[PDB]
This record gives sequence, structure tokens and C-alpha cells, in this order.
Amino acid sequence: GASMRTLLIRYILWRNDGDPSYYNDDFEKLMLLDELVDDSDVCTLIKNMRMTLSDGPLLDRLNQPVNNVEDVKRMIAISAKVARDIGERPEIRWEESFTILFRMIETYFDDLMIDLY
Amino acid sequence: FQGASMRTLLIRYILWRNDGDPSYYNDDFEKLMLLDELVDDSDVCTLIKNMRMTLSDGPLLDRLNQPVNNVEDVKRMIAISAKVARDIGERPEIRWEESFTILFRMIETYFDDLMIDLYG
Repeated sequence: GASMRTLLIRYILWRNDGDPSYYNDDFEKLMLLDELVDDSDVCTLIKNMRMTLSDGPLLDRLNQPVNNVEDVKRMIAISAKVARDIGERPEIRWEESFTILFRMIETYFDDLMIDLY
Repeated sequence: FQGASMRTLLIRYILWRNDGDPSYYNDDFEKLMLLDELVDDSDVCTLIKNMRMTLSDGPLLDRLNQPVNNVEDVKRMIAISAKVARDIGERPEIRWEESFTILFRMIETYFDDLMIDLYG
């Protein structure tokens, strides 16, 4: 694939629904990032992002800085575990969640692709 | 259709119409591919020019100044999104999140009707 954007959208949506038909081996290197976030912190991060039933991960509400590729990988891991824990529901506004994620991490796509691949 | 989200389905479908990657095919997409009949391949260039799209843009449907009043209009918007996504090429600079923001703001209220009309 040519797009980190397309990969991360697919990965996060798959972490949300856990549908084995939507598995791709492209996801295996992204799943390794789960180590960067404790399952115990996920509910804390959801409450810090003031999330309603209509919200996907809203990372800009964590007020945590993104200065390097390691911060990016933590934000992906947070997105994945939050996506996992909030449930597969039609009202989640994924487009708003991805807007915030890519505004935050876009500039580090080169560093990220090197670090993973 | 055994999924809960029209949003998730349409994001996956449009991204697959963009890259044509057979590993990202899903049979969920077959009913969406039938909507291609609502848009002639001949008009796609015209629609792209009318949406004033740059190399960094996905489909920007709100610039068509076309109405969305019923499920049939929603199906045409999906078809336009699919063929434009097909014709603009798989490029990393395309800002898919901006394109999906516009599509779902336009069609979201018709999601229940759409899921019934397509999948039962």
C-alpha cells in the first residue's frame, strides 16, 4: 500500500469491530504497539476525552504532546484500545476521530513507515 | 449484512475502490458496487472538475451543489464517491478524513433507510 492514512483507518475500524473477514496481515506490526498502553488506563483516557456514545477516540482532548514517532505510536495504540473498548455502534462518528488523529500525526508518516517497515 | 455501522462499511468500501487491493475486498461491497449504474464513467472527469479537487483532495461532494432529500440521492452520492475514488489514483496525500466528513454530514440521517434498502 502507498498510504499510512488508509492503513490506519482500516486498522482502527478493525480494532473496533474485531471482524475476522476484515483482518489483514498489514495490521500485525500495528498490533505490536498495544504494549505502549495498559488495558487499565483505557477507561481513564475515554473519561479524559469526555467521550459520548457518538464519539470515537478524540486524542486532542488528552492535551498530551506529539513531538516524535514514539508519541505517534502511543496515539495509534490509544486509538486502537479505545476503538476496541467503546464497542461496534452505528452512532460513532469515525470521520471526526480520524480528522483529529491525522491532523496530530500526519507530518510523522515518513518516520512512522521507516520505524514499522 | 451482519455489521452495525454504515459509516465503517462506506469508509472501507470507498478506500477499496481507491486502491483496488484484492486483500481488502469484502463481499459486503457487492451490494454497494451495484450503485455504479447511477453514474456514467463519462461524467466522472466533469464531477472532479466541478468539485475543484487538488491532488490532496478526496471526493468533495458538497461542491456539486446537488440535493440529498431521499435514499436514492444517498446511493448516487456513494456511487460518485466510489468512481471518483477509483479515478483519482492511490496517493498518500489524499486527505480521506475531510472527504468522509463531507459525505457523512450529507447522508448520515438516511443510514437506517440505506441499510434496509441495500441489505434487508
